[PDB]
Amino acid sequence: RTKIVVKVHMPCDKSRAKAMALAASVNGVDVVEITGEDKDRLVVVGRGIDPVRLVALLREKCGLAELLMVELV
Amino acid sequence: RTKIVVKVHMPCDKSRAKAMALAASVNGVDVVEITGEDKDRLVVVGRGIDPVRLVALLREKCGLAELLMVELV
Amino acid sequence: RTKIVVKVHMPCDKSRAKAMALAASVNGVDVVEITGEDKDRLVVVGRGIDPVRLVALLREKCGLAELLMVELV
Amino acid sequence: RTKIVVKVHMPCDKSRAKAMALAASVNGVDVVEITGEDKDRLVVVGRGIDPVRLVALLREKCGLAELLMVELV
Amino acid sequence: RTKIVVKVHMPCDKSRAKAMALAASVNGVDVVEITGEDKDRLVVVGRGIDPVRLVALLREKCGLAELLMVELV
Amino acid sequence: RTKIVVKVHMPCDKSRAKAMALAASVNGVDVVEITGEDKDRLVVVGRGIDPVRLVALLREKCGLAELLMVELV
Amino acid sequence: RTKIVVKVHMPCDKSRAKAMALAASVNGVDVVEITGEDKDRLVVVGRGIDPVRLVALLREKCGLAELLMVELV
Amino acid sequence: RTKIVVKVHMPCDKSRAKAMALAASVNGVDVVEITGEDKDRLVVVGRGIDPVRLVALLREKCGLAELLMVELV
Amino acid sequence: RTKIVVKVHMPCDKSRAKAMALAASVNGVDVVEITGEDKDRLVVVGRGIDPVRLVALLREKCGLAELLMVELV
Amino acid sequence: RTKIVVKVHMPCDKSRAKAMALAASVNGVDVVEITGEDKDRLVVVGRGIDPVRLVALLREKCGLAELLMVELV
Amino acid sequence: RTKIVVKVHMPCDKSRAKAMALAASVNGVDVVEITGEDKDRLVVVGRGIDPVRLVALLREKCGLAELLMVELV
Amino acid sequence: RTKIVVKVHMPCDKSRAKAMALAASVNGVDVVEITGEDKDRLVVVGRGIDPVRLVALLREKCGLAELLMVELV
Amino acid sequence: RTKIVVKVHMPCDKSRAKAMALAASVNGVDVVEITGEDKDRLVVVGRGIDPVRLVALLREKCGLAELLMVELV
Repeated sequence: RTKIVVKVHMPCDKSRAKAMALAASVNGVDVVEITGEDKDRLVVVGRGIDPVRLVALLREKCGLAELLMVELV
Repeated sequence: RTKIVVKVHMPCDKSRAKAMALAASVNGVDVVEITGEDKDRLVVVGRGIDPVRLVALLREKCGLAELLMVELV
Repeated sequence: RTKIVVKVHMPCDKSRAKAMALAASVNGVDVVEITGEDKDRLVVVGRGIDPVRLVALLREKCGLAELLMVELV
Repeated sequence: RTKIVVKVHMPCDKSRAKAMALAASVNGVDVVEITGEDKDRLVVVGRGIDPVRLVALLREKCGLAELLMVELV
Repeated sequence: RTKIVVKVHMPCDKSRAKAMALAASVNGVDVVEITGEDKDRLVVVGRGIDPVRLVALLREKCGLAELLMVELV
Repeated sequence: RTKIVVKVHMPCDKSRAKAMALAASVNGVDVVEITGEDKDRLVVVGRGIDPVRLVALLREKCGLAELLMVELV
Repeated sequence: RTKIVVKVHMPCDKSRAKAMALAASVNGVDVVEITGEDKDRLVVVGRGIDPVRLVALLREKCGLAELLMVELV
Repeated sequence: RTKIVVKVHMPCDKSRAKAMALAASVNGVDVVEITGEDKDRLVVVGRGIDPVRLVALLREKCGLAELLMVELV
Repeated sequence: RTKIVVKVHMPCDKSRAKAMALAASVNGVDVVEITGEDKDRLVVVGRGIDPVRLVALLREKCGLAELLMVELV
Repeated sequence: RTKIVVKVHMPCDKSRAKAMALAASVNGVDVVEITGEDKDRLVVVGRGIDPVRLVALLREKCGLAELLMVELV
Repeated sequence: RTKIVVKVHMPCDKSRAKAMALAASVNGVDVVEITGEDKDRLVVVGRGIDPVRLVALLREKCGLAELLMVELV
Repeated sequence: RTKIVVKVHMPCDKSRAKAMALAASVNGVDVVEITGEDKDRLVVVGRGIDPVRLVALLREKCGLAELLMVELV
Repeated sequence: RTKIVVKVHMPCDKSRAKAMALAASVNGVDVVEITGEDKDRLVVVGRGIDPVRLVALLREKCGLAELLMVELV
């Protein structure tokens, strides 16, 4: 199990649901949550997640997406 | 902000992803989580979520779902 | 069976007993307890107990009651 | 706080509810519970309860009452 | 110097606040307090109050209302 | 003779057993099987099977179930 | 997995259902079937089946049971 | 004399002849018959018949034998 | 179904059992019996029995067999 | 569940009551009955009855008894 | 000969044998039986039985007992 | 809904009136009626009657009383 | 001279005669009598009576018998 933290631009709600649903759609993901002072940290925890192709999908479908953390549990 | 626990028929991983992404796509949802020894408990946390509509939508796309818990956070 | 948590403003023993005896008179109720570091959580467990009706009746008789949780056991 | 168990004649639901509401009505009571295999064991937990007047109050309003356990926790 | 007690149908805190504010709006009332074991009684004190208009407005805007007492102080 | 396929939330082996035995205990049933990649398809073959009754029994003593197919052999 | 064939005295539908439900109730069983020109051979397939325990259960509740074959698949 | 009934699985007639000829081979036996709507009841009457020994003989050579009755005539 | 009576020379235990086990051995027989004042009458009832064949093989294995009665029941 | 018929010396009705109450007091016994033209046949039906211990007990308190029949139901 | 049906609280085996041995001990009783879906119908058949003193004795030592039927044969 | 017939010793009209009045007083009695060739039977009809206390009362206050019939309508 | 009393299971007149004639057939016996409220006591009085042999004779040809008394006259 891995923990991924992505800084994403998600000003409103329809866009924060957009990022959340896209990360949730990756097989193996068992936790998705938005955290941080500025509602800017998408954290994805699961198994068999490729952090690279996940952040690529975020950038293609949302906006800027920087990968801040990839850690084991 | 309320927390909702739904028992959902999601026996594999493409089906867990589809329930996670469905819950995630609801505006105001902040946390979607897979839990339970049998991995059939969808935990959903967020603002102004309608648990009845949520469970009906899970029922539509996953075929079988049952509300277990609604809690004010 | 079902577990229901109501937050009730019951600062002294008489208001505590009023809320607890009231919930205990509801047919189908097999557990009542006051919990929480603030001693403000009324826990009611039983069969066929309607959450809305119980809060309504806490509001009619004692006042200062808020539904916190409803959970299948 | 202490724990008290009284075997009470409680055949139906009007009878459980008045036994339970009676115990819940005494000051200091934290927990009231209907236990046992035949639903005759009224568990009462709380502070400063005199088991003697409580069973006396139960005999006086719910028929035969049998003090079976009092113990500190 | 007249004191008025009205039994009102107000079985929740929202309802109790509404009946109290309406009572305090009528000409001549100095003080509105709520009383009664189940918080179903307004006490209204003042000079030059018409209790007929007071109770009739509570009936129109807040449901059922019964004038229990009109007495000097 | 008739074949029926029911999707059933039977995530573990104990609940698969109870779905199997429920179907098996219907008089006339010649075949009960757990099929499907996700081991969630109960197939029943026999004489005088009532599909609606059987799903209802499955719901009642198994939780969630959905009729997928009724076929005459 | 393992296939088991047991000869069982089950001359009517109620005793066919009895033996069939009995085998179905064994954890790990995914196939139960009545075969044979004489309708007296029940086929049990699944995982972790203890043949002695199964046949002894059939005999203890149906009177007559005789293990014919144990076959790996 | 003594009458013994054994339930025997004898679906065809080589198995019926085999059980019935073997019970007849027992010295002391002056009646054997196959009775029952299921034709599964081997009845044997005679003098000095040991029921335990006869059923053991049936189990050794035929299999699928169960003692149903022993009565003095 | 048909009834046959044969006078057989069967003086001792072994000879009765041999006679009766051979009649019991014929397919279709469902009762065999030794009646008669002096032990000598072998009663055989069943379906599709040929009396001449039966007596023939009795004479071959027990010496002297006389056919006394053939009757439909 | 077995049925047991015992011949018991119970010539009057104080002694029939003695035998019937002793059979009745055996755990698992659900039918006791006086039968026979001479009213000396005690019929006992139930679960886990030991016929020999039962006859021995009848013999101890009624003086004479003899086992006549043991039958599976 | 009269038939008597008493509803008796006899949840375990020791308790059903206590009631039965008490009814069997009544002179003139020739049948005692437990029936009903819930095994709570004590059936007593015999001669010169007073149902009143019988149900009184039942209540005196086996909880409560309700006389459901007195009828002739 | 039950009908009770009591043979009562009441050999004159004063006695007949007394026993009927007594029967009409006990709980659950709706109708009392005198019958029999010699006007010696009570017919008592009602719901929730204890026949034991009824016949015991007649025994205590009006002499001999035999419960001939307890039966539903 | 000696007197012997035997309890015999002789529930009809046919078997009382068999017991009587048996005791009478013993050389040296000059009194045989059926005594007792329940007519089950055989009294034998005479010379050279073997009590054990007589009871053995009674059992062998009368069924059940129990020696009650042996007295020298």
